[PDB]
Amino acid sequence: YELTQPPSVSVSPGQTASITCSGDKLGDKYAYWYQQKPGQSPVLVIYQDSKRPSGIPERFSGSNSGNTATLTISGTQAMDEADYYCQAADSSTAVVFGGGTKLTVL
Amino acid sequence: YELTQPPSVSVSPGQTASITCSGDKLGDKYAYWYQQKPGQSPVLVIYQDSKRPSGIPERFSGSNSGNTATLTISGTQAMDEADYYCQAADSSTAVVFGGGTKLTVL
Repeated sequence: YELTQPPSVSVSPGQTASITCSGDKLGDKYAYWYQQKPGQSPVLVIYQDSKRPSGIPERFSGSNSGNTATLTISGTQAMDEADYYCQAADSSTAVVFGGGTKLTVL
Repeated sequence: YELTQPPSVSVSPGQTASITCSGDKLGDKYAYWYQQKPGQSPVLVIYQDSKRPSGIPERFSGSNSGNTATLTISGTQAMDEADYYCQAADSSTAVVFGGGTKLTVL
């Protein structure tokens, strides 16, 4: 992992969860965020810093400034529990990866 | 209580720590960050989202977007161990406050 993420984030149902991702000059790369439930297909939730793919709710938002990219999830529910991974792209590349954050909804 | 921060963040010396601060439409306000060691004066480390007072190490940076403001400390030192509190100002309405994050180095 060349990108740093908190190992874990915990929130109560309905609270907003935020997950950070840091690296040197991360802001000059596009951040991508994946929701990964063990044994299931990864889901891209945010791309190019702040863009939501079709089918991803306005609940999910992202930004990338300076050395830190942040994914925010409002109105967290149980089905948001997963590992979240950031990656930074630019090309001519290559993708650098974060270590993952376990999100628990208590 | 108005803004939400993680209860704690733990890092090893030299590692990057980030602390989040969330609230509805927080991104439309100015975020301010205070470092507070018990029994000492609070120290303003970041103001107006990303601005750094003189005397504050360049290791400290911040940003604010959507519903989340983020304080980042690169190359964390034992001296940085403290409680960190976010606040948000409308420069027209009353400040709203976060509940504080304990940063432990080690």
